[PDB]
Amino acid sequence: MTTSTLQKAIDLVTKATEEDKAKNYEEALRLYQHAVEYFLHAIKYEAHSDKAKESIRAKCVQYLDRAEKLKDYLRSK
Repeated sequence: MTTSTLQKAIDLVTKATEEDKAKNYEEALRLYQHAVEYFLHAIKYEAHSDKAKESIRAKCVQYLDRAEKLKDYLRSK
């Protein structure tokens, strides 16, 4: 019903993963990168328990590493 900061991060990563398979490495770079921005912002403003903080921190860091590989892939090609 209502779109939140954390909800947008989950959809941003889903659109990137699907795009990557559709030869949309370029789009995936912007999608994955955008998701990481919403994740970090969610932690800074909306700070939850250690469980949530660590969960989100681990998600953003994991996505950041993937988005970096997509750039080198499209850049090289």
